[PDB]
Amino acid sequence: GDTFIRHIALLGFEKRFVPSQHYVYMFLVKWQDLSEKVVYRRFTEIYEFHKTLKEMFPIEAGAINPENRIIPHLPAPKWFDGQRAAENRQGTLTEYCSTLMSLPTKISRCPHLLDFFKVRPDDLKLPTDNQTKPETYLM
Repeated sequence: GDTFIRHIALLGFEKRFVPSQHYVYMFLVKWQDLSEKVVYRRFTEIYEFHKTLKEMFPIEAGAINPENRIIPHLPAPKWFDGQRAAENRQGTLTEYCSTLMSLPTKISRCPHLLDFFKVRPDDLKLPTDNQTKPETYLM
């Protein structure tokens, strides 16, 4: 078509400390030119992106007729301890991203989605403090 994403894989997550302590999920994004780029997104940013996508495509969100829903589900930020919930979260984000790429191309190649997964300055140059590195969890 143009510029678009061919594949989105979840590689794991990182525990960040700067500027504050939080988790980011690590995605490998394959583009139409076959480049593979790493980007990092917190769960709340993914969830907000999800809500924006549902608002754009109310038919596929099931907002008119719920049996017509094809946008994958994403459980709210429930901050839930134990790694059953953690195995559910990496698993549900993995499933979410794979299912996005099977949607009809009006959604899977929509510019809003492409823009969400484009590299940010801090995807290229991670924030550091001399007095503080992130813990990486590839799994």
